[PDB]
Amino acid sequence: MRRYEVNIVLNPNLDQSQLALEKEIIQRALENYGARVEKVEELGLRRLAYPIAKDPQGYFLWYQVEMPEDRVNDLARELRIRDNVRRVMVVKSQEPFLANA
Amino acid sequence: PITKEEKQKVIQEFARFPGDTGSTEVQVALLTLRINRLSEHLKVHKKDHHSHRGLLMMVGQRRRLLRYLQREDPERYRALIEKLGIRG
Amino acid sequence: AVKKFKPYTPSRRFMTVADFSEITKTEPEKSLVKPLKKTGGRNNQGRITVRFRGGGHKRLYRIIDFKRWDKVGIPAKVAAIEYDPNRSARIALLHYVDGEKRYIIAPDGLQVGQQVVAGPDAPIQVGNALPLRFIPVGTVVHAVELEPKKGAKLARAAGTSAQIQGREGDYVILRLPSGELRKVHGECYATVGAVGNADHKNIVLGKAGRSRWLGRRPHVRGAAMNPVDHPHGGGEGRAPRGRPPASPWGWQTKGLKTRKRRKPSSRFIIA
Amino acid sequence: KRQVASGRAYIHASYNNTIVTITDPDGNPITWSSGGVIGYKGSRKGTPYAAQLAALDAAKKAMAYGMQSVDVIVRGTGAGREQAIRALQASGLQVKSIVDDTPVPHNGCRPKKK
Amino acid sequence: KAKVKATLGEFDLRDYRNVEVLKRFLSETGKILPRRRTGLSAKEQRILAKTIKRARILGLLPFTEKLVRK
RNA sequence: GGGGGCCUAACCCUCGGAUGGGGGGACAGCGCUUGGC
RNA sequence: GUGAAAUGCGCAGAUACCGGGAGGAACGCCGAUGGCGAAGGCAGCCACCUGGUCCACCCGUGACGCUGAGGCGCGAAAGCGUGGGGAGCAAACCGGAUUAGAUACCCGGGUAGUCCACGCCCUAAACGAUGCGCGCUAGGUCUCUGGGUCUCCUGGGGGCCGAAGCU
Ligand SMILES: [Mg+2]
Ligand SMILES: [Mg+2]
Ligand SMILES: [Mg+2]
Ligand SMILES: [Mg+2]
Ligand SMILES: [Mg+2]
Ligand SMILES: [Mg+2]
Ligand SMILES: [Mg+2]
Ligand SMILES: [Mg+2]
Ligand SMILES: [Mg+2]
Ligand SMILES: [Mg+2]
Ligand SMILES: [Mg+2]
Ligand SMILES: [Mg+2]
Ligand SMILES: [Mg+2]
Ligand SMILES: [Mg+2]
Ligand SMILES: [Mg+2]
Ligand SMILES: [Mg+2]
Ligand SMILES: [Mg+2]
Ligand SMILES: [Mg+2]
Ligand SMILES: [Mg+2]
Ligand SMILES: [Mg+2]
Ligand SMILES: [Mg+2]
Ligand SMILES: [Mg+2]
Ligand SMILES: [Mg+2]
Ligand SMILES: [Mg+2]
Ligand SMILES: [Mg+2]
Ligand SMILES: [Mg+2]
Ligand SMILES: [Mg+2]
Ligand SMILES: [Mg+2]
Ligand SMILES: [Mg+2]
Ligand SMILES: [Mg+2]
Ligand SMILES: [Mg+2]
Ligand SMILES: [Mg+2]
Ligand SMILES: [Mg+2]
Ligand SMILES: [Mg+2]
Ligand SMILES: [Mg+2]
Ligand SMILES: [Mg+2]
Ligand SMILES: [Mg+2]
Ligand SMILES: [Mg+2]
Ligand SMILES: [Mg+2]
Ligand SMILES: [Mg+2]
Ligand SMILES: [Mg+2]
Ligand SMILES: [Mg+2]
Ligand SMILES: [Mg+2]
Ligand SMILES: [Mg+2]
Ligand SMILES: [Mg+2]
Ligand SMILES: [Mg+2]
Ligand SMILES: [Mg+2]
Ligand SMILES: [Mg+2]
Ligand SMILES: [Mg+2]
Ligand SMILES: [Mg+2]
Ligand SMILES: [Mg+2]
Ligand SMILES: [Mg+2]
Ligand SMILES: [Mg+2]
Ligand SMILES: [Mg+2]
Ligand SMILES: [Mg+2]
Ligand SMILES: [Mg+2]
Ligand SMILES: [Mg+2]
Ligand SMILES: [Mg+2]
Ligand SMILES: [Mg+2]
Ligand SMILES: [Mg+2]
Ligand SMILES: [Mg+2]
Ligand SMILES: [Mg+2]
Ligand SMILES: [Mg+2]
Ligand SMILES: [Mg+2]
Ligand SMILES: [Mg+2]
Ligand SMILES: [Mg+2]
Ligand SMILES: [Mg+2]
Ligand SMILES: [Mg+2]
Ligand SMILES: [Mg+2]
Ligand SMILES: [Mg+2]
Ligand SMILES: [Mg+2]
Ligand SMILES: [Mg+2]
Ligand SMILES: [Mg+2]
Ligand SMILES: [Mg+2]
Ligand SMILES: [Mg+2]
Ligand SMILES: [Mg+2]
Repeated sequence: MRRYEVNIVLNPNLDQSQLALEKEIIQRALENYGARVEKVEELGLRRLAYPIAKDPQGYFLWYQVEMPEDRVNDLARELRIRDNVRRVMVVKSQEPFLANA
Repeated sequence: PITKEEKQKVIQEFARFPGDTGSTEVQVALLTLRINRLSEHLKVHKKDHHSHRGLLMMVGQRRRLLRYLQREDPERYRALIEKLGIRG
Repeated sequence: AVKKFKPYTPSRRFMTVADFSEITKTEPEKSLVKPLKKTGGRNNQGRITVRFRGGGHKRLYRIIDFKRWDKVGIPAKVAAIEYDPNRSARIALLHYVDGEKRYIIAPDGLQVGQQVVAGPDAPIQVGNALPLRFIPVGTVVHAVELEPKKGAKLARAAGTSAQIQGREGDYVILRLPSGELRKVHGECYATVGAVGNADHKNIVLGKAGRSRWLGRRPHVRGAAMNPVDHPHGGGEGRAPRGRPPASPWGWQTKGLKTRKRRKPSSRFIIA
Repeated sequence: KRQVASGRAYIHASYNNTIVTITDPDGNPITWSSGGVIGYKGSRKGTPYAAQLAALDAAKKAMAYGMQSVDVIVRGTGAGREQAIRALQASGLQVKSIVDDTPVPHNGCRPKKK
Repeated sequence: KAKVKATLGEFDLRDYRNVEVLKRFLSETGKILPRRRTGLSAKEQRILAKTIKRARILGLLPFTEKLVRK
């Protein structure tokens, strides 16, 4: 088991109802891969530096989890399958290295 | 990689006495595990050559040690080599 | 991958035969509603209409499920991968939980004990078939229908496959094994994955005899004939084409399109 | 196509000839010119003076349709680089802005023998 | 002349999310600013760039903003 | 009258009988007539 | 497009501009006198599997070491085999120009190849032109990386100047 920071970015122009629907798939899949969650953050829509999928905006997420390091790749595969998912990105969790402290 | 626990299953099992973490018996066992790990890895990553050098080095290191143990005492050898099952 | 032979005889030094590793310890075919009679080297008048045929080994016909939509949602275990003398691909005898049994063209990766199924519901797990309009754009796929409800007809040869290029209305773009870009309908079913036994293209018949077992008679050159028989005839000593290369029936045969012009099927293609 | 006040000007300047093209806010061209259009042929086409004249001509032809405001966009390195721009100053068009959008790869395609 | 580091307090330079922090290292072109302008350490500059790039992928940072007035 | 697009019901293909469903579609096929290879 | 040209492309609408789509290959800024590797060599980002290396604690085995003919393994680019892939570039090849000539330097075209899978090939200015290991013999300065309460001490790398000495 290892700690990760699963980012996800979704289509902003979708309704808030289907937004919940895609969020549902995120959860089930998460569980199917034993991705027991933790401190989650959902910063909503934000300003994109470049049009991702012809769309100037995008809905953001961000998690933190423990799960078998083996099925972490398989997971990212399962996430991207949705059309309204624009940018999955798992990352190794890392203690805050800081400067100017 | 090998789990911190997985190492103890070995160390605790091969030490001649509590707190022993350096006896030839142990080092050999400790290599043997690490060796077979790499072995099984290269068994799928045929292209990974650099790592294969590691294996040669590690196999060599083990090879020397067994000379030494078989040298100063054939008893622990015929036994240890048998437990880990090698030379064939 | 491919079995070779030591040259203990000529024409045995070169011939390679396929390995049947995938063939799941199953010699006999599914005798059930599966095998069937078969025959015949020329048309319904007595006349030959396809030169150089016949003499092949005897063969039973394995019935293949090409529609696979008459059992929507009903899952099935992949009981076996069998040999099939009627196609380049290997087939998969699957036992439906329904209790029914059927043959499907066994794709690459598929192996016994898969929970394969077909329906709009189905996952994008390989072996599963579902209407094109549901398969994610990009997925390689095989055994595709051309029009809805008319069974598979595309990509069925060993190791063949077509890819989904995108959508547009009720149609989906495919790139056929040929390389053709085409708008196929959305409701047209297509089983996910690529066709099994891709090593096929690499066998080497080796001897003239091996071609005979495949029902292929020897094939004689136009040049080896007389003007009476063939355009290239008149072989007054190994002679060059009288110009320009032509069929036994007199039509040119080196670059000379034969597809019909005002075919309706036309506007659904892209070269 | 139609008559418009606001617009944009593209400056293509290579070491071998400079060329400008005026376009409406959408991007769709209205008029253009270059060292050849002016009359120069061959090596002269790369001249800053040539580039000047072409800029004025393209501007001149543009003001005819109704052009007045124009965001300037440059792509190149040619001698008529800023020169084409200096000519858009005195053009008679309101130089609303100036930007370098010269394309440049993040290292991908192998270049010619140079 | 304006060491980017001294222009802001304590910050986790591994965080690939705080735009206003990282953005102050990207210049008027998107070019990841040199260590001759950020003044950071060897290691600092590195783990920095990595986290910058991480951001540019989520769309939190530009790859190249066109050169403005000149 | 020409050109572009859509439609369905002729006409064609197909679907565990269908008086119907799906696909193509005023095209294609076929009739008479025109010139050509 | 060049020194200037011409071949070339363009009214069958090219170059220049915008939008939409397919595809291959390589990774700008960071980036450097930088890092890693036994060498060949290695660069966007992400995760998985894995080799080596360094510092600290002074806990463990107790000379178990060094070198190494043969043997085995790796080994840039080009090249070869079967089958993929082929955007850019590009030997050969074609044309333009140059020249006394110009199978070349320059220009317009252009195919293997460059990319992927697997199998061979085994060469090089494979250069530090410096075989490996261990101890010994002033220092000054720049840089990389680690430990210690830290204008300095202590390890391991990457440079420059230079004691003695060698040449
Ligand atoms: Mg070694
Ligand atoms: Mg003794
Ligand atoms: Mg052995
Ligand atoms: Mg042995
Ligand atoms: Mg034996
Ligand atoms: Mg054995
Ligand atoms: Mg034996
Ligand atoms: Mg029967
Ligand atoms: Mg028949
Ligand atoms: Mg069953
Ligand atoms: Mg013949
Ligand atoms: Mg004859
Ligand atoms: Mg006859
Ligand atoms: Mg003839
Ligand atoms: Mg004849
Ligand atoms: Mg003759
Ligand atoms: Mg003849
Ligand atoms: Mg021919
Ligand atoms: Mg014909
Ligand atoms: Mg001149
Ligand atoms: Mg009228
Ligand atoms: Mg009228
Ligand atoms: Mg209708
Ligand atoms: Mg209809
Ligand atoms: Mg009917
Ligand atoms: Mg209808
Ligand atoms: Mg209809
Ligand atoms: Mg008609
Ligand atoms: Mg007719
Ligand atoms: Mg005719
Ligand atoms: Mg003719
Ligand atoms: Mg035309
Ligand atoms: Mg046009
Ligand atoms: Mg261009
Ligand atoms: Mg475009
Ligand atoms: Mg589109
Ligand atoms: Mg292509
Ligand atoms: Mg692409
Ligand atoms: Mg270097
Ligand atoms: Mg090294
Ligand atoms: Mg070198
Ligand atoms: Mg490299
Ligand atoms: Mg890499
Ligand atoms: Mg480099
Ligand atoms: Mg210390
Ligand atoms: Mg002790
Ligand atoms: Mg001791
Ligand atoms: Mg000891
Ligand atoms: Mg002792
Ligand atoms: Mg040797
Ligand atoms: Mg090569
Ligand atoms: Mg080819
Ligand atoms: Mg090839
Ligand atoms: Mg070229
Ligand atoms: Mg050339
Ligand atoms: Mg040629
Ligand atoms: Mg001559
Ligand atoms: Mg020549
Ligand atoms: Mg010549
Ligand atoms: Mg010659
Ligand atoms: Mg030449
Ligand atoms: Mg010369
Ligand atoms: Mg080519
Ligand atoms: Mg050759
Ligand atoms: Mg090639
Ligand atoms: Mg390549
Ligand atoms: Mg590839
Ligand atoms: Mg060999
Ligand atoms: Mg080599
Ligand atoms: Mg060198
Ligand atoms: Mg040395
Ligand atoms: Mg230390
Ligand atoms: Mg101080
Ligand atoms: Mg020290
Ligand atoms: Mg270093
Ligand atoms: Mg040092």
